[PDB]
Amino acid sequence: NSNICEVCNKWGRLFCCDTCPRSFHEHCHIPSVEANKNPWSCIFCRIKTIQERCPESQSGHQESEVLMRQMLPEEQLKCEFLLLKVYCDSKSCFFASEPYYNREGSQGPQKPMWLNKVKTSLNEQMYTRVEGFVQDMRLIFHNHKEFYREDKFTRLGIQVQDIFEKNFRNIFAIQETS
Ligand SMILES: [Zn+2]
Ligand SMILES: [Zn+2]
Ligand SMILES: [Zn+2]
Repeated sequence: NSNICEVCNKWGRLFCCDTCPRSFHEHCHIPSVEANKNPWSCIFCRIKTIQERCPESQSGHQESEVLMRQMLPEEQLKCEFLLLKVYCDSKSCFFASEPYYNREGSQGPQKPMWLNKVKTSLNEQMYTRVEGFVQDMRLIFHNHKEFYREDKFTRLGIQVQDIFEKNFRNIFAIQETS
């Protein structure tokens, strides 16, 4: 197995995947690495199995159909993995914890949002449809763009949103378009 966490790229107390060479800190993995379970398979492995059991699940889909899906176990897992893929980018640090807003010439957002809040919401099964999760994720970046206005720091929101959107299109097999 790898000797660094797949998500944060640091060493430490790592839990190893039994079906692939990835390793994880306990709370870097989503869901948090399960207490017992031998063997243990990570989220990358679990997502690969879904695809392997239903190869047609990779044919193209319309975003509007994906969003209205109820959060059954497989969709819950896919949103967990999408969230994890965002945390895998080091620029996610900017969006992880609860923000505050005190900048001359700007007003904070009406509905603040952050990664750890989305993480908690998934853990607590607060989303009934994929749309709930996607809306909160996109609101993280939209709030950031609006608040930072013409400061060049706005680009961090563009960057991490692009990681989110690419992975959303991959994980949920959205139909490719120009
Ligand atoms: Zn980690
Ligand atoms: Zn694995
Ligand atoms: Zn099938």
